[PDB]
Amino acid sequence: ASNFTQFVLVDNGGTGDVTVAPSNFANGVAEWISSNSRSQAYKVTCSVRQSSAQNRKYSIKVEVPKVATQTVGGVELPVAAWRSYLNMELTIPIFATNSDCELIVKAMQGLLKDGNPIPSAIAANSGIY
Amino acid sequence: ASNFTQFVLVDNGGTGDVTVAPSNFANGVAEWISSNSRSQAYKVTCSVRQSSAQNRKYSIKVEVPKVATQTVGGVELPVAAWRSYLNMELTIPIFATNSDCELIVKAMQGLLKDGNPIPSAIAANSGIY
Amino acid sequence: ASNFTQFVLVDNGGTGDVTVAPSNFANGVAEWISSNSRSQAYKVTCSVRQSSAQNRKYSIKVEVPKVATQTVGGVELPVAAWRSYLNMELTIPIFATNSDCELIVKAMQGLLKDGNPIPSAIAANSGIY
Amino acid sequence: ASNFTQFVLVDNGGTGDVTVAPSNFANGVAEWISSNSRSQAYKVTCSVRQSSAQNRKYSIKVEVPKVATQTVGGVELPVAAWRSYLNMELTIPIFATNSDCELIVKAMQGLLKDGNPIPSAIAANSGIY
Amino acid sequence: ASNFTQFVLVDNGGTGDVTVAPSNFANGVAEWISSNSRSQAYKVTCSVRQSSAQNRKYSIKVEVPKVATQTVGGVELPVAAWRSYLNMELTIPIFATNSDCELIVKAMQGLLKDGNPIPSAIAANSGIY
Amino acid sequence: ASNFTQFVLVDNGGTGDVTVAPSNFANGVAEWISSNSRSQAYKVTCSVRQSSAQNRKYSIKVEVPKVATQTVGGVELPVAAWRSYLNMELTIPIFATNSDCELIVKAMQGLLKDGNPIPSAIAANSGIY
RNA sequence: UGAGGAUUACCC
RNA sequence: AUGAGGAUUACCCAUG
RNA sequence: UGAGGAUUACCC
RNA sequence: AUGAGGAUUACCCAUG
Repeated sequence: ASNFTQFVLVDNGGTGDVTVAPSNFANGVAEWISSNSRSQAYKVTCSVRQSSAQNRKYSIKVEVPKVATQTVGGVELPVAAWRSYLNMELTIPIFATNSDCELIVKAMQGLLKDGNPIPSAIAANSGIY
Repeated sequence: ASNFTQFVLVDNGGTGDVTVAPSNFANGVAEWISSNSRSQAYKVTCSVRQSSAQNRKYSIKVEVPKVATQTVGGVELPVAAWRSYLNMELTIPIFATNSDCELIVKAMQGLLKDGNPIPSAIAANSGIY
Repeated sequence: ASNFTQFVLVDNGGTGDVTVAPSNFANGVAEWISSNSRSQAYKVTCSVRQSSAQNRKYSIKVEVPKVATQTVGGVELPVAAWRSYLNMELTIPIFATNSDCELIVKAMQGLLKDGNPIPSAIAANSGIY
Repeated sequence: ASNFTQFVLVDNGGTGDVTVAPSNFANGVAEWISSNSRSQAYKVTCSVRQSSAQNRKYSIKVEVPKVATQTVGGVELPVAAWRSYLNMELTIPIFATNSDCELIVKAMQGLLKDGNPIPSAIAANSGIY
Repeated sequence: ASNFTQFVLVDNGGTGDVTVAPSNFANGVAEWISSNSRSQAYKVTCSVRQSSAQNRKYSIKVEVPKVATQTVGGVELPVAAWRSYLNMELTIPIFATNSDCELIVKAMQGLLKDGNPIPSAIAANSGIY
Repeated sequence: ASNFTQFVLVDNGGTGDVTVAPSNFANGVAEWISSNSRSQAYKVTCSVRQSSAQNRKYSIKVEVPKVATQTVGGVELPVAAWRSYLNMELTIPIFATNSDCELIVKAMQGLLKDGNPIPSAIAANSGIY
């Protein structure tokens, strides 16, 4: 094992899939970046800490760039026009079983599944109504 | 459209699925809960707001019950030993088109996809190694 | 669904029934008013809040007007001679099941049923004795 | 008349009905309790007073036990996890005739009638949406 | 029941119609935004308040963008070249019945009906002459 | 050619229609008043001005009276029991072509079209819910 | 500028 | 939070 | 209140 | 620790 492996972050059906690979584990923050210049790369970071005596907390962050080429000083540089940031924090009691943990993972997958309320609102630039 | 509808939060293949239904809309914050007491319910809330001049931001919260050894309908204390909390914040620059927003949703689904590093660490009560 | 619907507040057997319709949900306070000028309308408001970590509290208010026409400045205005106010607050533990909640609703219905002590005292302008 | 009599608080169709009977009259505050320990009893109290020069006011309180997972006759702590509290205040201007007062009672019954918004939100552990 | 829904702001036959969907109802201010980049979106907000003892006051706001692409340093972004701002306040005494309100609404639709002096001055970059 | 003419403010079929005729165009403020007693008349005013270097700004005002008879000392006079006041400001940058202005006009007519959220809240003495 | 008020081209 | 505290009723009071 | 301004629920 | 607090995103704020 080693769950520190690369995965496809944006599955565009085999063509133009954005895959992210392990790139740093310094300070206990696991990082994954796409194969781009660091200025245009996608980024995922994960870290877990025993926040309380009875909790463990996972901090996950994803950065999705909008790439561009910018003329700075008459010279062109690979750049990100902007970035979208996902910041998630999951707090799990120490009493949670592995099957209890699997229930949390399934709830997060269902939440974001296509056609469900939230992924729909997001993709359409609206709120829930 | 009208996205404020009931959906399957935990998919257990049609039998024993957890469905979550609209339960509150006070202040534009959409809420969905499962058919349980509130101490044992699966809960989801969502809201969008323009956080600043350049960004809009979604606040999505999920509460998941510890199910192993649970007494249905019972009084289970302390509350913290029996619940997991997910808190997601998605910041999106005002320039993101619907297409841009569709890619952000894909990035979120890929991150949580089965077999990928993050949902595997979580499901196995682990960190990255 | 959407439980935010109109209902008959005063059932006068089909003729002169006072029905109340959804009219505002600003600030998370659901409101219903009868089809009258705002000065003569019946009003119902409901709001729920997690008052404690372990309670939820519902605040319900009903205003029953005694309508009149008042000559003010030589001109006649639709007005309410007076108003009767019902203020109710229900505190429910988070541990209460849906069936536990149904028991509370049945107790409130039985309390006010015709012929029972309390609705009798009220309608006769007396106390319990 | 003489309205201080026993009545059915929870109607379960003749079988398993909860009847509440007079239990105290200290200070003109009528009390009715079910046949249980006081920690598990259904309790109702009522009193009228002229709150001010223009109004009379009824204070009606109801305590309902959490029944799911209850141990009959047992010591259940904390007390707050096992009980719901209803507190109603009805303010009525001194000009209200018996007829006016009969309409106020109808407004109260309509509000709590089955299928109407409020008792449906309560029974389903919900707010308005 | 709900009136906080999607609606056609600009009716361009049945194609090129501008639809504005619910986005946020924080602090009694309902907001509606059109789809795609928030930067190029149409925006509508609305709120009511009891301005004084006898008046209720509505505040409606509409923003019509002039869609354009901004190019700076080779990096292009979707922007609104400029925006028009409509601001309206409608004061209504509490004595107005539903019939009075319907008439106020007809007066507003009449003012802006095609061919009438006001909508004709505006559509032509003109004043009254 | 002239747009300072008579027009139907309230279209009530073809009978009971409220027509407002030109009355005064002093100081760049065009005024229109309905017939009969000025005390019970509908009033519409309009003016444009270059609010800033890039903007032109329209100020429109409408008054809908509640017709009534005032009786004081036996002397009765035709009055408006009260009035509703509509006030709108429309800011338009000088870069707007005639086509841009026509779209602004369509957005205004769309907002108030029958059945849409806003004209429906108003005609019903309501807010957004 | 103001989801500031109004006896509504007034006032804060 | 509490009040058989008040109201002109989504406001105010007192106590803690 | 304002035929006060605005980068528009801000400001005067 | 908490925030439908903010960000230029493993940083900052406020409260407790």
